[PDB]
Amino acid sequence: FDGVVGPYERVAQPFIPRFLKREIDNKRERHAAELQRADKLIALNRYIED
Amino acid sequence: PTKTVPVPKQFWLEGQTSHMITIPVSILGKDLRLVATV
Amino acid sequence: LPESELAKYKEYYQGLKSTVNEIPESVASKSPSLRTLHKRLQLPNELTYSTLSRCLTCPSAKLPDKINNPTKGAAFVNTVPTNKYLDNHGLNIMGKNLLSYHVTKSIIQKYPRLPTVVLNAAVNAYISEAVLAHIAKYWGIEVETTSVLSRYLKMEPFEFTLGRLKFFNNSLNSKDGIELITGKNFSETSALAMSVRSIIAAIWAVTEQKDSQAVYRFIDDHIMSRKLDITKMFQFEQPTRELAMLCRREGLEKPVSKLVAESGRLSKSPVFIVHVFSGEETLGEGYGSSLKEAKARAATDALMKWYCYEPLAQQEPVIDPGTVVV
Amino acid sequence: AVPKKKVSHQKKRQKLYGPGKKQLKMIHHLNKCPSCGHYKRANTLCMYCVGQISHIWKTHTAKEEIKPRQEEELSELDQRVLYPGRRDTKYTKDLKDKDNYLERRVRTLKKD
Amino acid sequence: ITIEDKLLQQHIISLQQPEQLASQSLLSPLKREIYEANCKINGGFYKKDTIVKLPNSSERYKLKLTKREIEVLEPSVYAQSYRIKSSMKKATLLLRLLGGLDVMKAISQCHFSNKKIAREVAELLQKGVKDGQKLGLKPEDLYISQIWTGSDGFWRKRVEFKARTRIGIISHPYIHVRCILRTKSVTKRRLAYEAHLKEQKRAPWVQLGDKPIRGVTGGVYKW
RNA sequence: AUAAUAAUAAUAUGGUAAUAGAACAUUUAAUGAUAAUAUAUAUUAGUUAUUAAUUAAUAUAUGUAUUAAUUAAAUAGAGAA
RNA sequence: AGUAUGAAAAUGAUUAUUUUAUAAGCAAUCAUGAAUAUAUUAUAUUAUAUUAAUGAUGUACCUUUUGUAUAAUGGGUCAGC
RNA sequence: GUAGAAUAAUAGAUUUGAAAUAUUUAUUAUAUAGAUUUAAAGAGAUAAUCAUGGAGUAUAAUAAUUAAAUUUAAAUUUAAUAUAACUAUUAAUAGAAGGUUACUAAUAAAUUAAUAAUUAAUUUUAAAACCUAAAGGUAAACCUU
Ligand SMILES: [Mg+2]
Ligand SMILES: [Mg+2]
Ligand SMILES: [Mg+2]
Ligand SMILES: [Mg+2]
Ligand SMILES: [Mg+2]
Ligand SMILES: [Mg+2]
Ligand SMILES: [Mg+2]
Ligand SMILES: [Mg+2]
Ligand SMILES: [Mg+2]
Ligand SMILES: [Mg+2]
Ligand SMILES: [Mg+2]
Ligand SMILES: [Zn+2]
Repeated sequence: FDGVVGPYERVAQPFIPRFLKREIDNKRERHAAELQRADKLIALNRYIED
Repeated sequence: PTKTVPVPKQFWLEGQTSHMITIPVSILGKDLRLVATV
Repeated sequence: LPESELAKYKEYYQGLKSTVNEIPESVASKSPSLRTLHKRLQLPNELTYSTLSRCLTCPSAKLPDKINNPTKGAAFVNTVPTNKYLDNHGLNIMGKNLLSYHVTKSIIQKYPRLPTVVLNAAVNAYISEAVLAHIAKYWGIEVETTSVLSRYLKMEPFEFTLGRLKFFNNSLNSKDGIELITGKNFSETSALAMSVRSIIAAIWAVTEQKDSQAVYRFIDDHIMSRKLDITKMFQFEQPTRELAMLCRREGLEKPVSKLVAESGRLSKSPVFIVHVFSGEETLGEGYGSSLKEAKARAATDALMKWYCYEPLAQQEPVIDPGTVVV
Repeated sequence: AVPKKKVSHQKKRQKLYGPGKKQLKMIHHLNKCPSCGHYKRANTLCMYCVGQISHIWKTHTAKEEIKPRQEEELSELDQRVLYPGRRDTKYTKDLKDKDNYLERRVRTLKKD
Repeated sequence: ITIEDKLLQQHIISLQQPEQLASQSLLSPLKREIYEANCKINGGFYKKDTIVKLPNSSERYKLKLTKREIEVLEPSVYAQSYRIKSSMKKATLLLRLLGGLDVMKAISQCHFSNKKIAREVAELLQKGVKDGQKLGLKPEDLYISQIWTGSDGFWRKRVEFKARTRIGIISHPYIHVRCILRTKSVTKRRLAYEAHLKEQKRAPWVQLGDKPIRGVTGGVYKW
């Protein structure tokens, strides 16, 4: 089918170890979560500083 | 449910510019109900 | 809505704040951590537990605008605004002063004629911030690394909070390797140091009249007991000249380096032993792989001898004519 | 006749990659082609230029495709009637897809 | 009707991954920015302890990365061959030659190497170069940081009948070549710097060096 | 008049064939709280006189143990055919 | 010869740390420099981990035997049984 | 954001002591004597990366219905059930097509009960090539009557 369907080469990747990508991404996610939580906490504090 | 899938020129409709087209997927009757706003 | 949880939490927070403002004695007594600390360091009983609590409380008046950027690195959700009249800020200064005096004095006693720079270095080693922090850690002064909300949820009393160290610590400060650089006020080490200083200050306050030297004794037991090899502190430019100058200043014949023993000349690794004589009195032995090196070493040795002289307690306080200048 | 023991990983490695003889050298000997500044092996004609020349020769010295005299004016319908196109066998098909099993000469990089 | 379509390409990208670089993909925005700043400060590469300031605001940071993370971040391109019909050993015979070579040099070498696997290797290298070009990096900066052979999947064992009743089992191996190309601008420079640092650290050879008196004392002076 | 732990004094503690006594791992059945801040498995570093288990960090599951423990049983432990 | 999943090992290539081109033997153990890595109490004159400087000690394992480094038996390695 | 104080670094100005253990303090050449040392083509160990391989682990129509449990009225889990496993026991009931290749080898009702279509039970009814020891042969799916 002129390659319009089926396997599409690979994209121009950089090298990232498989078991390191898992780690780093997870860490990032955790950090994000923490940030959200931190924000919430700050908001709460603001509310009860009167 | 309408999935967007890349289709050959063989199965092209008169208009499709890109190979990319949206087409309907089938649904089980168990997952859809009758209307009549009901 | 049978339960107004926000209200209860608010109340709890208020209570905590009140306690902090007061540092009630009863509450302090109830705290286990504080008690343990008191026992550990064998503090005088005149020192109350309220005082101890105060010592662990660093000045945190108003929450910064750096909080509002948790997206930008920092978030301060652990601390609760302190009372301005009941912080460790005053005590801390006093403690610092004490450390500066006493340690320095001790050093002087140990080693008259200690070049001023070297003395300063020694003092720093004895009571630098880092060292103080380490000491605090050893003692067991832990930091309040738990949000107020979290504490409330846990349902822990205020006693525990009192027991912990309290300052504006950045919750989420080294996460994902990002560290928000801030002033001295928000560092843990600094806080620890302050706490240590505050304890000393407190001790001084309690034992200013009944036993004045008690504080000093305590310091000696804790701060001055620590090993520091003063020999490792020196570094000379061209010592020979300095030595000569010293000799000139004193009533000594001009110093001359002379070969005492020599082996393995014409080799990868020779050994030359040179003494620096002043007439007959040998002023510094010096070994070396080269002659020059040996000479240098001798000079250095002589300088060390001159400086690190440690007189006895039975002697009459010796006062040096400062440092040699050339 | 026969190995007394399984040859250890070390030993085999050192037999194989150890000596110089067994290693591939780097082809230092290569230089610019005078006609188009591409890389070519030293003391050797550039494979592109020569190929091009050959092609041109072929184009010029092309033999006349001897087309039959009859089939040129042979009606399309008539042709169809005569010579109907059969289905080729698997083998024939395979043979026909030359691209699958046949290699075209690669072009070098430009020397600098 | 002409097409190869942008939408299609986008879809393909979505299916696999974005073309973006590792430094961009792995790190969280702020962190990424910080990293970039650090790199700018220290000429291309990350440095162990450098208090950096963002261009926009007046806040300052100190970035702390583990070795592995650092290694990953420095811009790379990863290229993979298809199922080459050759044996690992044969491949590695060539691949040992292309160790730390500049990609172009390696390609040139491949071109003139009279080994069948060489063609495919060259092709792979070309592909890698193309990818690099697409994603940020310039051909003349790319070197082969490391390149290796794996066995590919399902080798088919055949019986090979010998004289008398004897039976060999022939196996037809298929492999794949993978390479990682990094950049002489950043990664190589960084490693050079590291080397220099190490050298600086190195204690000098002293003739009468204080070599420790090895052994136990015994609770008794021998001097 | 027992058990558990700790002392003091003493005597004893190599071991093939073999006899005797006591434990642990694994899996199944009976009873059985609990919980994604939990669990299971894995890697690394610790801890307990340590074929075992536990702690911390990390990775992958999984809305979660035939889980702790006591019994009952075994296709119950492998460098040796 | 179900489907998912799969950092189980043996096995291959590659990179890093380290040791190695005057050295001779179950490849370990004990001693013992040096180099590197990690560590939010390395306060250090720190602690662990990795590593064939160097020294000493050290005839694989099973089976069967009066007795085995034996040049007596058995095993290419790993996984499952 | 501005101003003032404490300390640190850098630069300048003004003083400063000194023939400074310069026949080596800092550092550069060459010579003559000695003395040593520094490899990595490849390798070992450890780790990691990319493989190979498929042990281990999970799961067994994942629907529908039933009951319970948990959250907001729907979902999730638990246990049971299928036309869709075998094995052992116990209890009940009963004593039954394969192949081959083609001119492919099909169905039609009625009555009774349940509620015109209906499902069930009880029934009658059409088709159904060739071969599978004994119309009679043969080399099964062919031939001969
Ligand atoms: Mg596979
Ligand atoms: Mg033959
Ligand atoms: Mg073979
Ligand atoms: Mg015994
Ligand atoms: Mg068994
Ligand atoms: Mg086994
Ligand atoms: Mg065993
Ligand atoms: Mg023997
Ligand atoms: Mg054998
Ligand atoms: Mg080396
Ligand atoms: Mg016949
Ligand atoms: Zn040319």
